[PDB]
Amino acid sequence: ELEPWDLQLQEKESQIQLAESELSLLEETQAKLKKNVETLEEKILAKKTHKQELQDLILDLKKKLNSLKDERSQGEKNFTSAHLKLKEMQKVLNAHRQRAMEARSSLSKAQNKSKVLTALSRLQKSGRINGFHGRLGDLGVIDDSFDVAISTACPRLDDVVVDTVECAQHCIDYLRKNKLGYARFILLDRLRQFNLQPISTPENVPRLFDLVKPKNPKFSNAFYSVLRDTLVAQNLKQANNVAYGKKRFRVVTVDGKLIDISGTMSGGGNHVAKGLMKLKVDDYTPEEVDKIERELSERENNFRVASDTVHEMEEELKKLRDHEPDLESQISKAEMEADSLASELTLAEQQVKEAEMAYVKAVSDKAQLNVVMKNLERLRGEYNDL
Amino acid sequence: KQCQETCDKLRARLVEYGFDPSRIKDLKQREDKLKSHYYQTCKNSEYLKRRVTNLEFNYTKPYPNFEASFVHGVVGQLFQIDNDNIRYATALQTCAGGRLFNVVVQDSQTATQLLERGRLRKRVTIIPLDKIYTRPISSQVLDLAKKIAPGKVELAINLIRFDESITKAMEFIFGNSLICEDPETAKKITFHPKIRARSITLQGDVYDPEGTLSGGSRESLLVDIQKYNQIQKQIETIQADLNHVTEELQTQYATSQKTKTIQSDLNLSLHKLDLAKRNLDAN
Repeated sequence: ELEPWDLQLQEKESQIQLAESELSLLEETQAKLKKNVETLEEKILAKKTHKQELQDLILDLKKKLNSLKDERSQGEKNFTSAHLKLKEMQKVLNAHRQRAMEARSSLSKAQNKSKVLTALSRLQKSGRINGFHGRLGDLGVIDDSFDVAISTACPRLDDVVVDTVECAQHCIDYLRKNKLGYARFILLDRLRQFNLQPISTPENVPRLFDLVKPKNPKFSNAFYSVLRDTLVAQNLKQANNVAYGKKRFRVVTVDGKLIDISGTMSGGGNHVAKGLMKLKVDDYTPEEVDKIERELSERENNFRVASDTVHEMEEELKKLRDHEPDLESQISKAEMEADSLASELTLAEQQVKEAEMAYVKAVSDKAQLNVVMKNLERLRGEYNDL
Repeated sequence: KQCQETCDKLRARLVEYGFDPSRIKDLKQREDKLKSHYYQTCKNSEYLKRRVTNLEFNYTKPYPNFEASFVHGVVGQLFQIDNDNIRYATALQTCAGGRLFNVVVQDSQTATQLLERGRLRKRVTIIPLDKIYTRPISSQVLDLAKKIAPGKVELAINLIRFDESITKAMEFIFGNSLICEDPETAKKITFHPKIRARSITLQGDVYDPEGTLSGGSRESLLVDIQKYNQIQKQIETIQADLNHVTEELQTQYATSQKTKTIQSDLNLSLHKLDLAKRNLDAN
């Protein structure tokens, strides 16, 4: 004794709050357990929504893959069929390449002759040379019966026969200075002196030389320089006679095949030479050839394209190749997650049942609530009547 | 626990079966770049293939028991020139002439077969390795040619390279020409009492000891041929480089078809490494 009065009220005022709060806490613990049952219903809602989101992915992917498959097996059958058409196109292109070179080669061979001789003439007509005789093939006449055999045995009939080893060379220079053509020269001086006398021919098959009438016997040696024991067989009595008699020979089959002394065996396809001896030619035209060298360019390019478009077919199928396992992994990860989700869901739908039973229990029991409730008013009065 | 063990037991069962994902992957990395080198090389060569046409011999097999290893090829693709020696192309090309496109066969019979029962699209000359003969220019004559014109004469066969298996065909084509720096040299060698040999002017002219002299206005064929031959080998390489890989990869599928079971089971097994690791989140 003796306590004041202002101090005397706070003595019990405090006592209220030490329960007024103990009430407030019992209300919080109540409002927490209701939250769980309310956050858990939130999660379980989001998971139900996620799980529906995956089942949308999977359907999208399973559609994409199962479609890409149908496109793969279709893109293959097209690559297979197209690559075939390419090889055909390639074969045919090669064919035309061959013919193009032939047609060009031969029109060039012609144009050489028609260019050297035109210019070699003009040369000797100005007098700038003497001793130019011209193409040996126009320096002897033969029986039309052998026109082919001679032409394909002795392509040297296109040589130029001259005297001076230097007048050959006087011509060569003229040809360079103006770019006129190239030529070969049979030099009469340095030319070996041959026995143009009759030989004994095996199987009585004649020698090409004899069938030849030179315009002047001043050329009769030359004609033996090109042809010499060059026999004229027919339909392959040659491989028996030529390849080995006592003496080896050089025979032309009448239609045009050739076995040379060397062992050479030359057989054609569908061309034989004609007209190298005096006895509408198969000539091309610098437009006919121009027309073939024109279309080859097309066929060459239509190849360059068709090859590119096939290449790109291959690259595209490579992409599809590099997807069928990528889609199929994503489709696997979703199903693999979706199963993991539906596992987290059933574990949550048992946590709601448990937090809900914790809540109900704490609402169906008001023991401590009634207790703290009385003492709060009992002091509100004790304070009020003290 | 049983999680990292069930997986490992199936995982190490894949290595014993010979399947590995990191390999099969690494192969397609190559193959994809080898198919696109093959295509690239070829594409870049087609220009050249147009000018080198006569290098190709087309024949249909005459008989089912006809040896195809009796046809050696076209001359043009049967000898090569060292780079040093390129400057002699034009020579060598002239020296050979048309014989560049001759076909070399094992024996005279094979020639006759090709000619008749072979369906030849266009005319071909055929050098039969067992019938050809040429008197080759001797030691002594080449030795004399070298003294008459030092460092300016060479036997054309000495400027090329070829496998001994076809020696006789090269001997036939080249073994009897002297290549010479200049007309002056040619003249001198060819027309000389003890050395009567064919001579080819470096610039493409020919002095033949038989009253023959070529000449007149004209890098050409024999060069593109050499270039084409190179490229065509480079390609054979790749096609074989690739083929090796492909079979190495195509075989690496049989082990990945044992994946049809063990990987078809490890996939749902590598699953539960998390299925259980999830639950081990404590409560």
